[PDB]
Amino acid sequence: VVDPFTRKEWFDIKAPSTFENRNVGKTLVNKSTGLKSASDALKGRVVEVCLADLQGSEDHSFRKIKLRVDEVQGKNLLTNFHGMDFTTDKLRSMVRKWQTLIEANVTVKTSDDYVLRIFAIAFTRKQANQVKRHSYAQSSHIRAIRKVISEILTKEVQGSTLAQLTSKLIPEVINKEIENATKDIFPLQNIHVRKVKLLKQPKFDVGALMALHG
Amino acid sequence: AKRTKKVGITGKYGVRYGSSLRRQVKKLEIQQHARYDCSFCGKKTVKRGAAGIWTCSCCKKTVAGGAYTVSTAAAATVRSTIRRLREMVEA
Amino acid sequence: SINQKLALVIKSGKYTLGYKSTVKSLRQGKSKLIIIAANTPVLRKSELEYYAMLSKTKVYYFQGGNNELGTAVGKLFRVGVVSILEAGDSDILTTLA
Amino acid sequence: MRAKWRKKRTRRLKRKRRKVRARSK
Amino acid sequence: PKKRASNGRNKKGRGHVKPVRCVNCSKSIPKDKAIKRMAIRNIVEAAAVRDLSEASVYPEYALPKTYNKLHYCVSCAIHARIVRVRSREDRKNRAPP
Amino acid sequence: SQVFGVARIYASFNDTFVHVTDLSGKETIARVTGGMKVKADRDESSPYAAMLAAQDVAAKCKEVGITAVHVKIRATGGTRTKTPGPGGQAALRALARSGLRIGRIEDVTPVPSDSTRKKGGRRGRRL
Amino acid sequence: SGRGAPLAKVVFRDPYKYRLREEIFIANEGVHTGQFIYAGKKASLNVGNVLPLGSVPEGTIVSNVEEKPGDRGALARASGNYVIIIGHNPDENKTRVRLPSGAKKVISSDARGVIGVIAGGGRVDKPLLKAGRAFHKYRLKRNSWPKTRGVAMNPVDHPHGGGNHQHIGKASTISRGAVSGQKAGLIAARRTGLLRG
RNA sequence: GGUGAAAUUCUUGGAUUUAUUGAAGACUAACUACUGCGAAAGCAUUUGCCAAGGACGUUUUCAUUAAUCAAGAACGAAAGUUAGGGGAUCGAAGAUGAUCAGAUACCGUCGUAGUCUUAACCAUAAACUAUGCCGACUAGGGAUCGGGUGGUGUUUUUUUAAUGACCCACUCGGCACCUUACGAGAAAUCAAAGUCUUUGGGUUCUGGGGGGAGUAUGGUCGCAAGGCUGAAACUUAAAGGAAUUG
Ligand SMILES: [Mg+2]
Ligand SMILES: [Mg+2]
Ligand SMILES: [Mg+2]
Ligand SMILES: [Mg+2]
Ligand SMILES: [Mg+2]
Ligand SMILES: [Mg+2]
Ligand SMILES: [Mg+2]
Ligand SMILES: [Mg+2]
Ligand SMILES: [Mg+2]
Ligand SMILES: [Mg+2]
Ligand SMILES: [Mg+2]
Ligand SMILES: [Mg+2]
Ligand SMILES: [Mg+2]
Repeated sequence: VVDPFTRKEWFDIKAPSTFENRNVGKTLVNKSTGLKSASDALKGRVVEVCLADLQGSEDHSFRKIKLRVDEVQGKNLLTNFHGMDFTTDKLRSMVRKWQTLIEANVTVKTSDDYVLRIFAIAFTRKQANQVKRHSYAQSSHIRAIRKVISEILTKEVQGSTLAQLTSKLIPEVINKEIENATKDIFPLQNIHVRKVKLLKQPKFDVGALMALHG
Repeated sequence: AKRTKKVGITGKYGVRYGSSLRRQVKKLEIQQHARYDCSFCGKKTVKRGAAGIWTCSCCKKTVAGGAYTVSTAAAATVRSTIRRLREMVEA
Repeated sequence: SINQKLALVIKSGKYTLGYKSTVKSLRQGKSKLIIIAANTPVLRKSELEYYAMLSKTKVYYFQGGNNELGTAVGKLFRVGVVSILEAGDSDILTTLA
Repeated sequence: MRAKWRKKRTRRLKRKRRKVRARSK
Repeated sequence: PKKRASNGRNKKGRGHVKPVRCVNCSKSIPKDKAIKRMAIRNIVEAAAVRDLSEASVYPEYALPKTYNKLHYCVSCAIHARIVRVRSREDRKNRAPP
Repeated sequence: SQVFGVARIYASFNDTFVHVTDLSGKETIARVTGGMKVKADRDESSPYAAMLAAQDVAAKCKEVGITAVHVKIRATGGTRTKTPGPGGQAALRALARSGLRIGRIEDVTPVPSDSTRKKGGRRGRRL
Repeated sequence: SGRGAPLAKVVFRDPYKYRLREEIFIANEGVHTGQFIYAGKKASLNVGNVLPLGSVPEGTIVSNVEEKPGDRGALARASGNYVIIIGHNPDENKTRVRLPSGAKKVISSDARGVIGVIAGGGRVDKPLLKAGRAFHKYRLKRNSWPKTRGVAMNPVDHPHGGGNHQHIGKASTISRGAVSGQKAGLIAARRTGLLRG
């Protein structure tokens, strides 16, 4: 027999506290004996959990949140935000024929030395009492919406560290800004960010992690 | 008058060495004996002294270039990638 | 739009071309503006900057060699530095751009 | 007999036919 | 003779569209000529819904459903009995059902 | 309460893969395929082989600690069929039937922005 | 003479005595007379400058690279040649590099290199066209030209010599362990024949 | 893995499958349409730059400057050729595995050339709408793209103004469609393929039964493959088009 389960310790998962309860679940790895101990091996791990698990309500069923573990405080794993991305069926549900799709990306820097790329997907909307049945744009409104989005998505960042970027990401306050600024150009129905991906992580800043782990 | 139809400068070679070799030599010897624009003084006065040595007959400026051209394509690419690395480190 | 401003000076204002006449115009204080080509040698570029610092004359840096400067003037010869002796109908002096 | 293979069989025939003529000079 | 005024596809004013590949056999198809079915399937079943219901946390969580746009070639569509070959009068009809 | 896993069901044709992980995906728990339970090479994608696979996953899953999973149904994807195999969906029902809990059922079949020309030739595969 | 690449005579100032120090560099593409060349740890990333391999970014094109810090140039010295830099190991400082032959060497981060590519590239693209241009090329290098074939010789002069037809008569792939006087042909050859799959 | 089923191939030297990180090259999904632009071939991620273009508007300007075109030219999918670079996937040649009487075919696994780029060549496609271009006139309807015009019309922008989005009614230009057969056609069908024995708006190109044969020869273009121009001898009573019935 070999049964490498017996040499495992069953650590725990803790989210950042910029959210609701952080009892995500149980990590299962190994015993941290000599010969390439597990104290350092678990440093480079990313976990995938839905946002509605970390917020309770069922309105956030999409936009699953990735958390990157940072330290092991004995029996634990302390995680920071790693990325946000929608679930697959949510893109499929919002993508429909007879509507323009507008997408925009900027690689933007926060107040911290954070380098991370943000997207934004927009779907043109049929207005009420309309008899036209495709609601396409004019291919300059697409560049007008994209230019407005790129200005909005650059002004919300370059303050807004990831400690407070997640506090604007959850309440859809970016979507409010896009609709209140683009609605003069074209009616829109599904405004979303749909993707947060982290590119370059700076120096660790152990103090900044502790703020989100009460 | 047009003295030769296609051999050009390679008419010095007569009929020997093969048409393809003379033609390959023609492309590189036209570059080798051309006159290039001086990036410094702006004049078209750069002529090869030796392979890799390009000298302006005014302003007395010598640049190290290719064997038969002032600048080779792989080296402009090298110069473009060196500078792109430089601003991002300097950023 | 800067070639357009420089071209209008040629047909309406007063100018001098080259270096021996630009320095001599800086020397006697009859230069409003001098434009230096991009590939002008730095030793000549720094002496023009010093001469225009003493005479209190603005300096524009053309984004082009002596070939393009002479074309922007409307000539068919390389121009290293052009000294605007008097503006024409253009706004080249008012807008340093 | 596909027309495009009549074309191909003729080109092999023509390649032979000017090969033998260049020989026969 | 001509079988269809829209020869076999949907192109009048292009001269070329793009090639796409058949789901069933990977055949290169003109994108306007391919038979496009919006393949709609529920995420689980018409039967296993309750079997997942008893064993699911988050009661009636989402009940999702999978989407995918499939492209069929002409031979595979007929062999898979998708387009269901029609009469001379009835083939003019373009209605989805 | 419940120890969430990730089910990560991979269902191609000729075989189905029921590979459960930890909650982070990295650590493997009880990967049993439909091909190891039967020897016919024709039903290795069938519902019964995957059912035998899914049942044997739950047995190896128990006495370990995992009691709920996250379901990630997947086909080959990329430049391939993208329609999940006949064994994949039976594996989910067989997994729930064993008693283990379910949460966040999702499809994770990869979809490209079309590239890397699909195998088969311009005339396709014709038999 | 004897080298395809041009040479740059670069004059420095002696830090410890009032005199000038003339160096002999292999000129890089674009380097001109009157260019200021910078050599050191903190020198700027520009063509012609001498920087340690750890001082430059990944993807940097370098030439005249040192195998060991202080041997004054070993790698990528022929005309048109260069070294690619493909990553660092700052702990126990090494640097992975790509050599002109494609070999992937690991060199210390303190080894120096000149930024850019050796000048004179494309020299071998011209056919020499005739024996006398090979005569003058090797008049300035060494006595290696012309080359009588071994099969054209007698058995006394070569392993390939002799026979009533000109032929090698035994496998021309020779083992690495074979002694001197036997290595004539394809020494230690992994494979032979035209490179084609 | 792959298959109707297998074999070949890899695998306790850990395959496949699960996670993190990258590299390389190619492509631009879903949105994407009986939609757009372009002379055609063609053209679909993002922004910046450069030059161009159609339409619409005009109570601006010139005043026949035009139409079509031998000769003569520019562009011209893919494949292919030369020399570099690139060479992920796919993949003429070839290897191997099957089935089969045989398979040097289909199916399966590899895999050189190629697929990508630059500088040149080639100049061919069912390059098709198998429908030359310019001009006039002849029938009804809706939908749509772009420009414009008019509404005491809706929609949030601050409660409503402007402008943008939408609705309605017109207009022009465009890709198209639906019905009908006035008329046409051998018919299929066609708003042109109509205004043709009641035959004539201008103009260019091409065909004269089927084969031989796009062959032979000559000339010319190309490195080559080949392109363009292009017969005759001889042979033959049909070949062929559209539709009806079986
Ligand atoms: Mg038929
Ligand atoms: Mg076509
Ligand atoms: Mg010899
Ligand atoms: Mg002898
Ligand atoms: Mg001997
Ligand atoms: Mg796209
Ligand atoms: Mg469009
Ligand atoms: Mg002609
Ligand atoms: Mg033709
Ligand atoms: Mg035709
Ligand atoms: Mg149109
Ligand atoms: Mg006749
Ligand atoms: Mg005839």
